[PDB]
Amino acid sequence: TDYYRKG
Amino acid sequence: MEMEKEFEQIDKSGSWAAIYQDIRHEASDFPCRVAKLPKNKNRNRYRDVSPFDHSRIKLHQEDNDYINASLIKMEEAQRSYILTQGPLPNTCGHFWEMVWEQKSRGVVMLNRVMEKGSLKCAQYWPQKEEKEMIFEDTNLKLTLISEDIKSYYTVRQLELENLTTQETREILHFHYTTWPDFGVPESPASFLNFLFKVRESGSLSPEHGPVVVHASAGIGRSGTFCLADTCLLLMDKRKDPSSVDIKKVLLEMRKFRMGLIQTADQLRFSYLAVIEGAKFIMGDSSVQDQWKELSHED
Repeated sequence: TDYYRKG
Repeated sequence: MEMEKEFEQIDKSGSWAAIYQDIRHEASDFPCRVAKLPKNKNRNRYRDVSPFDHSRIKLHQEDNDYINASLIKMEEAQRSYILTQGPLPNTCGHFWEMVWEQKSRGVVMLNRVMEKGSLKCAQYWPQKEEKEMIFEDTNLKLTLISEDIKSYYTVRQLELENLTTQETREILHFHYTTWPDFGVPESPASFLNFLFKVRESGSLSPEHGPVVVHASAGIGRSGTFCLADTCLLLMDKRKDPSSVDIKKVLLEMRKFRMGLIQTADQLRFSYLAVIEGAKFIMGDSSVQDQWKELSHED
């Protein structure tokens, strides 16, 4: 499971 | 470039996403070797949020000294914070061991146990005073003494006991219940009313250890809380308030823990919060009472 937003 | 003049310019140009993406490009990158170790897999909630080796908090034990936590040390502002993740069912004992060892007096929780139908944090504190919690692994006992429930936040009084040494300490718990994941608080007045409640309690005082601030991962909503508090301290002891650069202070903070502040709107809110809070620093005492009425804590 992930959290970080890498746009 | 002065914050209020900079705010109006970016809001007229609509370039909030560009200003934020520039901060991500300039951000520090340090190793997280201990966090990536195979034995520590079950001590991490998210595989993409890890503490740097240089600023991580170490538990005082020979077996395994790991916990997903970081020490943010702000030199010029003279204040320290410990940012950590929302504990897992197996790391609740480690969480309270850290609080004891680092001599913290306050815990700031900016999330809820269940957000968007999923478990985001374990129930690490007792809900009923007759039902105390005992953490067998670290030999600690925790009891709820009292609670003061408001409309959007709750302040709890807890008693933490080290069963090995027989000592007792009072810990204050500040729970913000209406701050959504990847969202912002309702108003600058509701956020500030909460911040000043934590300030007046004595938890952020240098006679005690660093305050523990967390959310689910402890980087998004925690970054917004810490950036606003540090910026306000800086303009009080510098005696030239216009020289405080928000973007530069955030970059100094990211040298200690990755990804502080997760969206462009969280960065915009930090500006609004510091500009409004600057009125109190300027000598106008009456704005504190105006924040309490605009927050509607009834």
